[PDB]
Amino acid sequence: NVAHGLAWSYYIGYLRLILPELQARIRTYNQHYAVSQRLYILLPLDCGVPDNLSMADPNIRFLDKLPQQTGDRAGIKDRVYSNSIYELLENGQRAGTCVLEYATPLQTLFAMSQYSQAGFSREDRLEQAKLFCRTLEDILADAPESQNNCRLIAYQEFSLSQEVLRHLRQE
Amino acid sequence: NVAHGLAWSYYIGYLRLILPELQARIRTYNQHYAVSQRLYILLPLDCGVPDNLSMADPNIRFLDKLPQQTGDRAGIKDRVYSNSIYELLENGQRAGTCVLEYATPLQTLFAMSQYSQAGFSREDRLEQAKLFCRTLEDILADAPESQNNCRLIAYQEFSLSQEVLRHLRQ
Ligand SMILES: Nc1nc2c(ncn2[C@@H]2O[C@@H]3COP(=O)(O)O[C@H]4[C@@H](O)[C@H](n5cnc6c(=O)[nH]c(N)nc65)O[C@@H]4COP(=O)(O)O[C@H]3[C@H]2O)c(=O)[nH]1
Repeated sequence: NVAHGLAWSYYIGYLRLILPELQARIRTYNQHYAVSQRLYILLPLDCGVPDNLSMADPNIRFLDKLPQQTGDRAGIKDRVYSNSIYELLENGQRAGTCVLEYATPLQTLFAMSQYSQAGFSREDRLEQAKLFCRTLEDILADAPESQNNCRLIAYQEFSLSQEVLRHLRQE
Repeated sequence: NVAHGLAWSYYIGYLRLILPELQARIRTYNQHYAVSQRLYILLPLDCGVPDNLSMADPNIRFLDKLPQQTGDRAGIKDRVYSNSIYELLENGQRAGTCVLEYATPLQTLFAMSQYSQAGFSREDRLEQAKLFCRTLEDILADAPESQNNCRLIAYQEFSLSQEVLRHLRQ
């Protein structure tokens, strides 16, 4: 079972650290340059994770980078954590701005697919994706750092933008 | 068992992406500003991974940051990848300079030992450490990216400085 460890490292190595200081980073960018106060993580269950968000959906267009977050991490002095802000256009009109990004471990699960000495097969990507989404939301349920600082966007394959709009419109 | 997947994550999400551009980054630092041409990966099997190499061994001293590496990954525009270069003093005398860092997954295995939903338990974090290093060693052996662009340093506790210096000498 690979997805279990990837969900935990994703929380132990990233979410536990940037979420407590995310609200302050969004606040700092709003005063200098109306993004919502939440990190939205795309987790396609197909694990079709492209590197460019605009390449996946034309409606999803990059807006600007969040103020970097630094920190000494495992012998790396001032390791920079980067978060990208995106605006979502529907029918040529922007309807929401947010800090949007994919769940990178899913990209890793998709690539681990191809290799020979990977644990899981190439036909178990989907259940691994389903196992990652369940384990992450299980962790973020009992996680004291996730004080409604992020929301999980899980879907199966289409309009990605309006799935994103559905959640931000909720806020 | 979790140590197998995080060795694959360490290789797929980091090493396979930075090792190919490692020597070009060391050469840039060297000409514009005597750093080694390999990335040194400390692998403490105790799993006691501190955030500051400073404090684990005073002789290991942080001097400068390697030139950044950026790239678009998983929807983050130009994601920053940071590497730190250290000086290692031997009896008050600098003996080597290299890009030195810990294996972050080992720090995560230690942290997960505490959490209940994590598969392994406290007693198991040591076996996972050696298991992570083994898996990473097998992956690098068949890794086209690993043109010996990095060296793994496994050590069970003491002078970390010496353990590092032994390898750099060779
Ligand atoms: N959006 C975003 N997400 C982040 C960032 N840093 C970590 N994450 C997420 O958290 C996972 C685990 O991070 P890790 O514990 O540092 O475990 C990392 C770490 O050990 C190594 N690594 C990744 N990036 C860097 C880096 O910039 N510097 C160093 N020294 N190591 C890195 O590779 C492992 C796996 O990397 P990933 O596949 O990327 O998997 C990463 C990624 O999904 C970030 O700056 N931005």
